[PDB]
Parts: sequence; C-alpha cells; structure tokens
Amino acid sequence: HVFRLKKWIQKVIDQFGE
Repeated sequence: HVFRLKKWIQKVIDQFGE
C-alpha cells in the first residue's frame, strides 16, 4: 500500500516501523 507491497519484506518493515 505504501509503494508497491509490504508483504515481500513485512519482516524488515515490521521492525522499521513497529
């Protein structure tokens, strides 16, 4: 939803933005 997808690396963002 942000740019293209947040599932391809939900793990990385999961810690990048809680």
